[PDB]
Amino acid sequence: KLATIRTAGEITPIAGAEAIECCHVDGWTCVIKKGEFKQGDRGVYFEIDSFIKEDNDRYPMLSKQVIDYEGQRGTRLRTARLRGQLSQGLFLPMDRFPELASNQVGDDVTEILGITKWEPPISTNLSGEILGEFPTFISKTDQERVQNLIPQIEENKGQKFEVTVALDGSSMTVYRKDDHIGVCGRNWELRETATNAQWHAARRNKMIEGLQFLNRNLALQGEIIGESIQGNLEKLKGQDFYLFDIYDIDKAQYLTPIERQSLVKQLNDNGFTVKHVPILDDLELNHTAEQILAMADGPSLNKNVKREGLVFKRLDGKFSFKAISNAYLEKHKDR
Ligand SMILES: Nc1ncnc2c1ncn2[C@@H]1O[C@H](COP(=O)(O)OP(=O)(O)OP(=O)(O)O)[C@@H](O)[C@H]1O
Ligand SMILES: [Mn+2]
Ligand SMILES: [Mn+2]
Ligand SMILES: [Mn+2]
Repeated sequence: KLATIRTAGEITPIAGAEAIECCHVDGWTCVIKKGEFKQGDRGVYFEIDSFIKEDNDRYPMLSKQVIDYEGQRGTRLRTARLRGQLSQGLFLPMDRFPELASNQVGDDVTEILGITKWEPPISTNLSGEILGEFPTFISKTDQERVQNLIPQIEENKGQKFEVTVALDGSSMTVYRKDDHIGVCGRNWELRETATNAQWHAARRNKMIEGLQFLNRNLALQGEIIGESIQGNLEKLKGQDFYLFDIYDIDKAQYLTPIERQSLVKQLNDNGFTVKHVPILDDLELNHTAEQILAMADGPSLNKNVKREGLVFKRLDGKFSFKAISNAYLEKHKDR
């Protein structure tokens, strides 16, 4: 949902820059031209990671940022700082889009506006030979951002969440379905070869044997991190897998934080040395999105580096979200 119709929230002036002002859009804050919106006005909000194909009539404000990306000319939206003011996304009034004049607030207009997703380059050894599609009987590893979850954050006041450090690597799934055990990246099941990093990590921590021991239809989902993976923020030597979720294939449901933690303990008790993403204290939710984003900055798995952020998974395993550190996004312009 890169481009959606949203509502201008609080509009606050930026001291010393009378030509612009700060617009809150859900949990995001975004610099607009002074007077472009009033609180309550609707517009199209384009999230960071939007890639907006070149168009100086509709998008002249992006003109000097046009780059070549996957053979297209256009602009990547990313976190910026303007006059000391944090700015994320692009927010344009509805009258700039006459073809949306009878759409509704909340509508996803990504496809109609031709917006595509920008992503960092995938790391060398994490692209292997493809064996097949990512299994349709396993959920992929996505997380919604807290900035997009204002009402849900409200409903969940008092609920308890497992808090884990978000690790900056590549998503990796190792699973068992009856007589088949497979290793996947984010979007594909991979063939075992000598150079495949994901298979190597699954063999080295004995997690294939661990799945054979547990004898259940489970998908172990985690982050492979380390050297030549997204710049190796943790300064690891070699590479390693860090579990964050277990999907129950037979029940088509994630395991709860407590079910997952005890299964990981049994694996390690039996010699299967599967590591887990860092687990912090459980959080009783009673927070605004702004407050959640403030906890996002802090120590990573390597305590001497600042983390990508935090993932919150409710104790029933049925509601999860991610809070990315904005200091992290400011420091790492390649993501
Ligand atoms: N502790 C954690 N819990 C859950 N996921 C984690 C954790 N640490 C790292 N991750 C990664 O976070 C990803 C979900 O976050 P997010 O939706 O931001 O994904 P993404 O790869 O950044 O995609 P995009 O950039 O397109 O939104 C997962 O796919 C997983 O690889
Ligand atoms: Mn991204
Ligand atoms: Mn995502
Ligand atoms: Mn990531």
